[PDB]
Amino acid sequence: GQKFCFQNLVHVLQDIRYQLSFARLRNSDLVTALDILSTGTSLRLANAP
Amino acid sequence: SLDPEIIGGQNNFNLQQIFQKIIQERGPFRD
Amino acid sequence: ELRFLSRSLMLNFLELLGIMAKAPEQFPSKVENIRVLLLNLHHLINDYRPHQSRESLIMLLEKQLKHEESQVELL
Amino acid sequence: LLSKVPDDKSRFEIELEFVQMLSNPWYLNFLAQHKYFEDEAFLQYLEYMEYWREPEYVKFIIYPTCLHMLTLLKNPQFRNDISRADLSKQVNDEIYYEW
Amino acid sequence: VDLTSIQWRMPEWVQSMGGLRTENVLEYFSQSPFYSHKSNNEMLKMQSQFNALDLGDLNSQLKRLTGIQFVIIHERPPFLWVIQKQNRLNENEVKPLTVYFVCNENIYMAPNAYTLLATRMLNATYCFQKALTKIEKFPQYNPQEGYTYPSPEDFSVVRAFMQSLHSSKEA
Amino acid sequence: VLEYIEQGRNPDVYARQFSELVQKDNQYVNGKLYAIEGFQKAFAEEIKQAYPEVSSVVDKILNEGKVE
Repeated sequence: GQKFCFQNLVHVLQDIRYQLSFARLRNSDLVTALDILSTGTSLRLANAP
Repeated sequence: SLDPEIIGGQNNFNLQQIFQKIIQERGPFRD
Repeated sequence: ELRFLSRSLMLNFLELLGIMAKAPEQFPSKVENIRVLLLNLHHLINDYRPHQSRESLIMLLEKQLKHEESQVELL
Repeated sequence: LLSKVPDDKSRFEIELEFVQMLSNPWYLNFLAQHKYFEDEAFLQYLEYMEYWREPEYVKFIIYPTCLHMLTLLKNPQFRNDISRADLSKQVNDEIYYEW
Repeated sequence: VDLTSIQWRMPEWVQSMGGLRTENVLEYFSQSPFYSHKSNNEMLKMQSQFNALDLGDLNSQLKRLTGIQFVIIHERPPFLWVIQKQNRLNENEVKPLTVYFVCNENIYMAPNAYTLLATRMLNATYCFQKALTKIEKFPQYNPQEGYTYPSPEDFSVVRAFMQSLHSSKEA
Repeated sequence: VLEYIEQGRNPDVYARQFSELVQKDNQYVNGKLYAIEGFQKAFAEEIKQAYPEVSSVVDKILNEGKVE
């Protein structure tokens, strides 16, 4: 039971780290958004042969 | 509010395609 | 308020180590402390962003204007 | 000529998801292998997918690629080459690199 | 749900337990749609709750029991195992209802020869019918001109060009 | 045990495995608790030199874990 305690704690810590990535928000990619205003992904075309 | 802003992908950076297009739009070149 | 929450988180973790080495089955309480501290940290950083997105848009619009005036003068 | 059996709300949820599918290159490859590009009805439905480029509608779409993918698919020689596995891998790798 | 065309495995399960074992091959099988929960091996698993067992016990109790059973037909430790859905009504005599395939942490149907060869023939047929149907509409028959699908001076014009070209190439 | 007797195995082997295991798990757990012990002490000293203003707090943290 004591071991189970250790492990269980690790799993809870991982889980809350997961929720952590779920809670942050990142600055918008306006570039891609403006390209999609004009309905293409200008990036993926120019770049690609 | 919402005001229209004008931006035209100025961040992002051929005649063979032109030729092919004109080839389909007026057929032969010679004419 | 941020710095405060962070140093606080530090301390709560120290607590956690303790309650591990003294009485492991008690951890659920403390990891809850931890969890709410992290989630608050983030919610608040999130409150910071919208201005940052706006000013990034500003800098972008400024770039377009610069290209515009420069292109006009070159022409 | 079976009677159509569609739903209003459901088919815009669905057409959104379908556009998304179009973003995936492997789905295009399978699609070509299954010779769905042989059918003219499909191509008219593609133009119906053009409604998803509109701002209020595109505001919903998640993966931008599809849009590009769609303009890519308007060339039929491209359709027969997404039947090809090699080109398929070329496309996937091209996104992966942009990503 | 057609069970034969499909290819299944759960690498998450394998990693959870660890390595690929005899007994873990039968458990892995238990997770697969191939296994049936009404199985006799499942009834045994229900009867013993968190205790050790033995494998000779496993076969000997499989025969003792009457009904649908999943056993190991051939076993190769490194990569592949062989399972079959044999049904014994009585001990010492079994009618194999299905065979099942295990390979590189993967379970497969391993189907009946008739369905394989039949489907192959069906593919070939389909190719034939499609090619012939495309060709049959195309050719033209005129009775004096023959079968058609939709001068030497000009040939000499070409000869003149190709010779001009050969000349320029040699140069 | 019943299983062991069933297969002809010696039940004294079971008793051996369990007493042995008691000792083994004993040491195992105990040392895990020690490992976190040292980890905490290190963390508290490092905090102390890094953040001296809260040294009182951390000492109060170690004192609250123990018995009266």
